Formats: sequence, structure tokens, C-alpha cells
Amino acid sequence: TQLQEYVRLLLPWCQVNVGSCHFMLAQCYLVAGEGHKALDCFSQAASEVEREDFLEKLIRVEEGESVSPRLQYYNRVLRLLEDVGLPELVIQLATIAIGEAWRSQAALRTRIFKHHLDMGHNNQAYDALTQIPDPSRQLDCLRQLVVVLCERSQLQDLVEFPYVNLHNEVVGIIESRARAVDLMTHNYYELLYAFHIYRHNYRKAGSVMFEYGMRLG
Amino acid sequence: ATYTVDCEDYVHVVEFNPFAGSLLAYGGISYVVIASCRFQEEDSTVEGIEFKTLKTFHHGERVVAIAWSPETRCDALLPLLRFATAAGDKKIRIFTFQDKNEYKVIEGHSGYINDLVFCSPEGTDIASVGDDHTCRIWDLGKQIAMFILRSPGMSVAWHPEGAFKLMVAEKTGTIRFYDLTTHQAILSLEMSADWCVRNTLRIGAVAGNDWIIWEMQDNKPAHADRRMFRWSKCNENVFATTGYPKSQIAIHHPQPILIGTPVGSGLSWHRRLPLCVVGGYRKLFFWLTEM
Amino acid sequence: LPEDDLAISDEQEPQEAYLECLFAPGRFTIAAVQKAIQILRKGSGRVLDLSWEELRKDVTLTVENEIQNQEEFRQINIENWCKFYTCCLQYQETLSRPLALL
Repeated sequence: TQLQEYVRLLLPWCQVNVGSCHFMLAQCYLVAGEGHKALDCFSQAASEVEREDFLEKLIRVEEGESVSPRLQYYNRVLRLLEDVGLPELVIQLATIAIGEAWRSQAALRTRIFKHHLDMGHNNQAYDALTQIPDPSRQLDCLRQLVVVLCERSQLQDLVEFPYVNLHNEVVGIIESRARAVDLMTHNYYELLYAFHIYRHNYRKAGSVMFEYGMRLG
Repeated sequence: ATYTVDCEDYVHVVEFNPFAGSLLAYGGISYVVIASCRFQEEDSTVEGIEFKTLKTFHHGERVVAIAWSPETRCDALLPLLRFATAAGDKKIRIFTFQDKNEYKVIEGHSGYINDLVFCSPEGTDIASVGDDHTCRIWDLGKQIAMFILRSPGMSVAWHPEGAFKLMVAEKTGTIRFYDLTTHQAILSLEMSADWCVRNTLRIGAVAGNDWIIWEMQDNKPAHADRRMFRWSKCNENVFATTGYPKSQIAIHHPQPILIGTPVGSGLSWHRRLPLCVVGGYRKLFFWLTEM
Repeated sequence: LPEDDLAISDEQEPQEAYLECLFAPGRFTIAAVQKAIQILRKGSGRVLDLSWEELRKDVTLTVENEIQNQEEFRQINIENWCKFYTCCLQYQETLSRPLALL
């Protein structure tokens, strides 16, 4: 409240106005629930002050600056907005952090999985989902993330995007999903939507999945 | 009860009042999605209202704030729509996807643009306020005005039924009454400020949640109570507030908390008052309120 | 030396400038300002339970409420603030009496 009262004074004469002050305006606005104004301050000001011992506030930036270089500013703000639960703004900064960009990539990418999973909303990024199995065997990232997108549960739209996704990946992801469909849930529809993916392919497994569902019933 | 739709991208929400009149605009990262309010329900229970996502307009830049122009029309299927918009790069634009007016450069704002409004004279006026400490008028031959504010302009709105006067809310808390036509600073008072009724009332809302009511005796506020104020369009006395960071939505005129959803991005009232449109992170929502 | 004038607009309008020049002089106490507020009103101890900013607002609002309506309004508003400043200082100079040195 006291920080919020004095916020106007953190912007004064131009010679006395620094990126560290603006980064403080942004945090004050996060604490006081002014998440829009916090973003405006984070976007305009950059913290590229990796070695400033004086401010305890910079430690969270600096902990990643000791690991990594300047894309770390967006990676930090990404995490800060995760910590306060603002999940549209988090995602944009994760995308900014990749676009501003070996060990660093792997750590940031494992964060991207954790952070994208928790929000669920940014996890509609299908071409990004497809761009993960083609480089390497991180199929399990797609498997858990597409399940959270199935939890969002817009199956017409949801099944149309695996038309874009490569059929080799779609067969492994949809078969892995179909084994998860054997959940014994009251969601009868999951078998029918599996039958539609089987319809696209050789169709053979849709008949077998029906006898399996008959047996349980 | 309520009607709910998932949304891919979300920012600010405005409802269409200046003229197509049952349609809704969602500010987004790419640009704006236009939805239609449809009265129909197939069950034959009425006063159940759905959103149809008609189309996504693309700009390639984030829309922070949007207002509709009365110049919008609907023909035989094709919607002719005009928007006054705020973009991430501190631009105020007028969209027709035939053309886009740009206001930027030296003449434009060099700070974040908090708010924008549109009004209709014998021509059309766009007013906008920024963190640059300016209020700008755009007249639609292109004429511009640049006025200094004492502190960053958080909100701006024109006098309803009286296009010449406007309100500015400065972040410092000064509320100013501006007449572009006459002497610029007509009056002053000490999150947003806005008008109510046929401008018969003036509101002033702080982020600490104190709120002032003026029936524009001395200039002292007539009454005051306790977020950012969102005005009920038809009823002067019905007043809406929200908890952005949860989802507590309060309707004030005692203290009712009518709605509790997740985070709330932005919300607005339906063109005739029956619904409130709410944008959350993943979803857009129609809530019916009665009384 | 203290000097005072009208304002074109750089250091705001006279009301703001007189409010700062009344709160800031080193010959000022709260009780003398509160006693001066009583002269342009009524009241007594109830001004003690006000915040420092609320006290600034009551002084400023009291001066504005008296003045009625551009040039005469500015002149009359300056004079009321000058009278108030003088009255506050006069009650205060009773305090400037020294009592002891330790």
C-alpha cells in the first residue's frame, strides 16, 4: 500500500529514471492487482542489470542470469506472472523469450512444458505440438499436453487439428490416447472419436476397440 | 443460466452501442474476434442468449482497447464494421479489411495508451489519453489536437448526448471536464472516471476502491462508497465492479456479490443492460442479471 | 525572505502553490493550522482525528467554498490564501517564544 502510494514518485526527472525503477513499478502493480499496468511497465523496461548487488529484488533475475543470458528477462517475467496467476501474459513472454533467444534451451523448454500444462489455455499450440516429435523423442510432452487439451474438450476443433499434424505422429499419439480412452469413463464419445481417426487410417482397430468396450459394458 | 464459450485469444471486451447492435468484440493478440449475440434458444426457453463467433479479424498486433463507430452497418450478410482501436505499439487506428487509419509518429502518443473513445458530431471524433501525459483529439479533413494533462490520462469519455464535452481521468486523481469547442478546462475535481445517464451524473473510481458520485451547491461528491467502475447503461443507480486478480464480481447500487466465476480480463454490459459479457483467460461469458 | 505571486501555469494554479507554501514553512505546527481552520469555520478537537492529507484537503476545500465566481476569481482566491497563511503564522509565532536551553 505504501509502495503503491509512492508509485508516482518512482517516475520523476529523466536523469533519475532507470529500468530498475520501472521494474519496481511493474512488481507494485502485480501486488496491488493492477496486472495490466504491470505488463506495460515490464514491456517498456528491460532488466539487463545482471550484476547489481544492491537490490534484493534483482536476485530472482540474477539467479537465472548466472545460468543464462538476456532472454532471461522475459523468462523471469514469465515466471513472475505464473507465481501471481496471470496466464495470458505469462505465455506471451515465454514466446518472447524463445524469439529473443544448448543447456539453456533444454532448461527453458522443460519450463515451457510445466508452465503451458498449468495454464491449459496456451496449450492450443498444435503446430508447436507437432514441432516437438519431429526434432526428437519428446512424444510424451505431446501425450500429456494433448490430454490437457482433451480436458478443454472441444472435440470437433480438437480432432480437426490432428489432420494438420503428421499421420505417423497422429497414429502414435491417438493410439496412446486410445489406450488412455480405456479409462472406463462414462465418456462413450471418446471411442467414437477414436473410430473417426481409425476411419482416416486402415480402420482395423475401431472394430477391436468396440469389442473391448462391449466386454467392459 | 449463463452462456459460456471457450476463446483462443483474449484482451479487452466491448459491446456494440453506437449504431449490427447485438454483436461483441474481443480484443486479442492477433486482433479482434467479432461475435454475435443471438436471442434464440432451440429448447424454446427464451432469455437464453448465445454467442456466435462470426469471424476473426487479423491485424498482427495486440488490441488493448477498442470502441465501435456508429458508421458500422450490416448489409445483406456482409458486415461493414468500423472500429477505433488501440494497438501495442502505442497506435490509435481507425479500421474500415479495406483500410486502416494510423495515428502514430510525432503526432501520436509516445507512451502506453490507456483508453480511447469515439463520438459523432458533423464528422467523427476520436479522443485518447496516454501515459505520455497528453490527451489528443482526432477530428474526422484530418485535424488533430494535443493537450497536456497534469499526469497520465487513465481514461477518457465523451459527454453522452453532448459531443463537445468530454471527461478525462488523470492517474493522480484529477478529473477534468474538457470542452474542445470552448475554453479547454471547464471544470476540475480532486482506475477510471466516466459519465452516467444523459451525462446527468459523473463517477470517479480509484484502485483502492473508493468511489465518488457527483450529480453535476459546491463541487463536493454527493455520496461515496467502495473497484473500477463499470456503468449499467439504462439504470443510473446500478453500478458494477469486479475483482480482476477468485473472480469476484460485485453489483453495487447494501453490498451484493452476484457473480463468482478464474481471473477476469475485462467485462462490459449488454447494449440494453440484460446481460454482462465477461472475458476470462480461457472463456467468454454471458451472465443474465435481473434487478 | 518569502515571496509570492500569481502563476501562469508552470507551478500549477495558486491554490496548489499556497497549499504547499502553507504546509512546508519551518515556522509551522499542526495545532496553529487547526486553530486557523476554526476561524474560517467552527470546530475544535475533531480536526485532530484527521489524517495529514485530510487536513490539507479541509484547508483547501474551506478556502475554495468561500470564494465565488476569471481574473477577479484568481485575485480573490489569492487573497483568501494570503489571509489564511497570515492567521496560521500569527497563532504559530506565539510558539516561537523560547522557554529553556539544555
